[PDB]
Amino acid sequence: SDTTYHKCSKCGYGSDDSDAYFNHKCN
Amino acid sequence: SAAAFDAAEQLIQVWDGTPEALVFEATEDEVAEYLSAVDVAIEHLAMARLEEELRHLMVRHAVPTARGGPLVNPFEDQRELADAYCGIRRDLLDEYLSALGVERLSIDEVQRIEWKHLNDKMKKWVQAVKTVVRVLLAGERRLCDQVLSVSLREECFIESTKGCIMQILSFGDAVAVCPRSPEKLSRILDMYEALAEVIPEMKDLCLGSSGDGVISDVQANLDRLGDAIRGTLFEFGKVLQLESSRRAMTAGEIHPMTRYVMNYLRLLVVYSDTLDALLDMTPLGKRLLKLISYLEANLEEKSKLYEDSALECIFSMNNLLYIVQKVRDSELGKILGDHWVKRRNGKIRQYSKSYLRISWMKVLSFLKDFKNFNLAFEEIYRNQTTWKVPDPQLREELKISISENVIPAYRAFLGRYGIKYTPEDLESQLSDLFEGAPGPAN
Ligand SMILES: [Zn+2]
Repeated sequence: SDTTYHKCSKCGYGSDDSDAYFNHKCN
Repeated sequence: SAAAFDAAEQLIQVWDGTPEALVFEATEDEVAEYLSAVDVAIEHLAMARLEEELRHLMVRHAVPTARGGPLVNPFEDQRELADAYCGIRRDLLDEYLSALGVERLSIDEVQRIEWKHLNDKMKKWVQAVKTVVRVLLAGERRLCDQVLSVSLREECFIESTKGCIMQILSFGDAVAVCPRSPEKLSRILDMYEALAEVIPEMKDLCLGSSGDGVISDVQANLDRLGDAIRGTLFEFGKVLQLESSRRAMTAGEIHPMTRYVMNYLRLLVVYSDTLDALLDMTPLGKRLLKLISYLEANLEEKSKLYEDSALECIFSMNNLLYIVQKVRDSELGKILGDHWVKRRNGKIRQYSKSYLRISWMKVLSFLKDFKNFNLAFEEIYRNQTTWKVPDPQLREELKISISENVIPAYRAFLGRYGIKYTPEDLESQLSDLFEGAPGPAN
């Protein structure tokens, strides 16, 4: 039940913005 | 005579005694200072070299037509010419590129810079490289051929150029070692495609085999940008496969990922020839197909994030139509083919039929092969009005399909056995559906 439209499997990273998601580095 | 050398020696020492003034700003004067320099060369076959003069006047001639130039050198050889000539060339070309907007960024500076700025620095660089290839390298060949009367000329063009090449190859390396970020794909390709030109242009302008070393560097630089493009596109596919959000799209609207991914793939196709050469239907064809599979596979699981199976369909329809529209309204449709597009239409056709069955079957049960179906209808209208079918044509046809089933069925049921809604009330309430807003009726 995530709260952002984008959510990374590997790292925690989530965002409602695709550009921000697709250029995120896995932390 | 030796007196014709004395007079020649005289005016040289007179001119040597005033380095303030340049010889090439006086009509009758510049004519005389050559005749003296010729007799020096004649006599040998005091140093009276006056090359320190001619070497500085050539410097002060190339820096602020090119006729005084090609006479300074015929008298200069009869080495220090080359080293000087090449220097000023190297300097003036350094300044052209600075003006163009070519920085020499460090690895730390590159890694720290915000994309919006790095974007504009890459944009500037591509423009710079286009200029270097299409204007400068040709211009520097024309100058050497006209100025220098040896074939030395091969050495001079290359030494005049190296500095200019090295300075663009620097920023080539800057982007080559930059962290892989889908943002940058289009720009790296712009840089790759621009830099590729250098070799052809250099192959056409270099007679000898000393231009091979510079061509070697440019190749190694291209090949690294080649690596940077494969890695970037990989990172896109990697980050797409990793995406696992379980937040349901409200109103069953098109997912932002669908917009971003399809915009991205539509832009790749503008680089088919390069991408086909670097990846190993077309190699891009195969990749475009894989990446869109991942998008669909992701969206299918997002369609299961609903209690309502009807909204699952509306969502799958809206998103699968958007995908097909962007494919058909671009060169994407051409690459992955009709059979691909026909199938997706098939799936969209079935998704709509799934909706009409799922949502409108209990409502058509409340009339038989007292009965309060008002709660069924009110509940559908309640929240299916707040739903969205963005495409006007699809939205229109879902409503026409709904009405044509429900309306005549209600005219019969009421018209026979009869007390809240008239058939017109339902027709009007049906027209409020999928408008992404709560309908006026209640
Ligand atoms: Zn991550």
